[PDB]
Amino acid sequence: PPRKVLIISAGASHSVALLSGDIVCSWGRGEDGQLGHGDAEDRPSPTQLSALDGHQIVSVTCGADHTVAYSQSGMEVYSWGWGDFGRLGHGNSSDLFTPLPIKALHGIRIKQIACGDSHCLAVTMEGEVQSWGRNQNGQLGLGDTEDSLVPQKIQAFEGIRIKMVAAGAEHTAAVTEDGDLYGWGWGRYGNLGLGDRTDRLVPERVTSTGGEKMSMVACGWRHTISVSYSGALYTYGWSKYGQLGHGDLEDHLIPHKLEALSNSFISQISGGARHTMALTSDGKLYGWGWNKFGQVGVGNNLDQCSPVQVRFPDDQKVVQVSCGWRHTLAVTERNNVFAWGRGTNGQLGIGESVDRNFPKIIEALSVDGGKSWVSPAERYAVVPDE
Amino acid sequence: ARYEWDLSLSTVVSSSSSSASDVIGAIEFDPTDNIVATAGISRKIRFYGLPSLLRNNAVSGTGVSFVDQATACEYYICTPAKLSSLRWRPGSGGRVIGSGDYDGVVMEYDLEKRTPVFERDEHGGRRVWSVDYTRHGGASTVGASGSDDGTMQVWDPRCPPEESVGVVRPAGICRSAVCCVEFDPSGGPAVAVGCADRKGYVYDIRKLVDPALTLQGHTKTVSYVRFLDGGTVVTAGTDGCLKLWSVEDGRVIRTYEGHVNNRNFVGLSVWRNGALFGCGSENNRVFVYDRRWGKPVWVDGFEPVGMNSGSDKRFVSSVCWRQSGVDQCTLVAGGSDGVLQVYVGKRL
Repeated sequence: PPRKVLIISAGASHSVALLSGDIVCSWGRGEDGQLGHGDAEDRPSPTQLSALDGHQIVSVTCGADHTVAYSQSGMEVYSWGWGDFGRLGHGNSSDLFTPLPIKALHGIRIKQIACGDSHCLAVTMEGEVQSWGRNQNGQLGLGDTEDSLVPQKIQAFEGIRIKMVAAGAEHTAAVTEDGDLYGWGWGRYGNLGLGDRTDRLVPERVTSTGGEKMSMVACGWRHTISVSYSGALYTYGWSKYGQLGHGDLEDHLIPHKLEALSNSFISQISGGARHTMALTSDGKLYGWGWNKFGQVGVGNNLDQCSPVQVRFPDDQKVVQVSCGWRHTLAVTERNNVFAWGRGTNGQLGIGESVDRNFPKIIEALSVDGGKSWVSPAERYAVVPDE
Repeated sequence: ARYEWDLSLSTVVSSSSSSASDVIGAIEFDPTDNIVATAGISRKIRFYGLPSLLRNNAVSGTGVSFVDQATACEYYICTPAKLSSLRWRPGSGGRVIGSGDYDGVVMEYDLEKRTPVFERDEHGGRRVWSVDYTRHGGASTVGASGSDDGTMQVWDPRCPPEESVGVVRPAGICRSAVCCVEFDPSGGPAVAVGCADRKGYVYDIRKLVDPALTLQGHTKTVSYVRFLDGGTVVTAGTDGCLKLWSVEDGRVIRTYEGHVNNRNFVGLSVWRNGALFGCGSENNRVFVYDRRWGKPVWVDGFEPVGMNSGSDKRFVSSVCWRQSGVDQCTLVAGGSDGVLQVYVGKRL
């Protein structure tokens, strides 16, 4: 009996999953250390991350070229991969090819980790938020633009219990337990939801939410998605690739409700670099946005500016979805895992280096059918040899 | 063998601050030769105003000037992927710079707005090793990219990026990687490529269907090709040598040896006015050859403070001459640790 897949996460060019028995596996691009196997090799099939066996890992999250995992029992957070700007949180900017504990987070009750492209945030059980990494557009919410190589508390949230956060390329969004929506960081293309093009160095409340309380949020390179207590889905930011999903390519500087999904109750959302996924209460998966590599999953390579249901064998319901930069992963009710989109580095996990534009089952995970440092000269600027 | 140049280390740019890997894979001058752009593993295109860098940080006598990165770097652009290559786009007045990267993507950035203006992803996600543009074309300029997918593709940066003005697969059946692409800098029709089938090729950009000139003699991958003039090109191979070739008959004129290069891209730049060839070396050296002799005329071995430690053998990973020099030359070298080494030369 295959282990149940508990968590899937997609990065820029890699994929990570957590299986029952707290087994972590990882696949796709490995040249930056993001797979955590102690080498710089790509992996075309899901590969067990042995260094975390027995650590009671309960959560995994992909950034772009880095990965974070944490253990609630061990009260330990681990990070690895590309380390520039302090995104790994260890007080330096060094690459890591094996997981290392984030010492600053030891013994802290962590409820969630969000990984932007070059910054990370942790939400505690008490609803506080700590952030680290790149801060050039204020995306750490610390009130400056200095990068932080270690986690730092967002003081602006004191007295405000945070339910969850999400991180894009250079911006961050959050929802409170009370249902308030917040945005900060890079705001040039409207993706903060505040009505202007100005960045924010601290969290700023979205004052125009249609009068609804927001339950969830997710981010991409230039867009943001939120879901209301009613189950209504809102998108905002840039839509050159149709990632806002409103039928046009128009900008939106404030949250804009996606009318074509008012039929449905949205239970989960995920944001890719330029595409978007929404999971209904029924287990229907809708995707839209950038589709050059097939990452919308609807059988072609044309961008989609309106939601299109992603189809699965026997219409099995989807229970989890995760977008990367250029690929998408999903878990179904039958404990099957599917992947689609760009696969050049093996990140679809089907033993290939090819793109796919409709969902493809990851046989290794589905019921149905070592060194901390690698010298850059072995993994960068290597002349092709033959 | 004549030693005609007093070429000396003037300036070293280094970072106190960051432990991130910072191999420099590309170094290029803008069309005025006032600006140097660098890029590599660290996903940052950095820009330096070179005359002002040297003038504002000068030291007394013959000493070397050491400048911190934060002081030296005017600004930089964060990119989504590791960079293999850079080239300023002619005819844009120094406003646009192109890059190739490890995601197989060619980007163009407008430096007046600091925004991306061109994005092309047509190599199947296979790494782009090299980018260049035709010279003296004005409005007819075209770009080209060479990639691990075994193609050189030619594209018009004014058209939709999905389009293509031409595509060649020089290595043929095995589809070996195209590691370098270079247009004739004087504006003639030749475009040279270097491939992992151990050969270079010279095509006619006006008519890519016409049979290529084959440059055969290397025993390993051709990592670089650069023009000396309309009639000659220089290749580098990971057989540890450079080779000078006649574009008219494809014969090897001379082979240049002495440096160490069996694995990495270490840079190749040809100072056309001086007929001097510069390259890096895997034993942490910068080499300069004169066209006339197969033995190097000059080597430098700068070692940054604290290099000895660490088990990582530092090497010189990129070089670039200032082409407009005639009576003065300038050679910029980039280390596998992100350190820049600026050499200035006058006749002896």
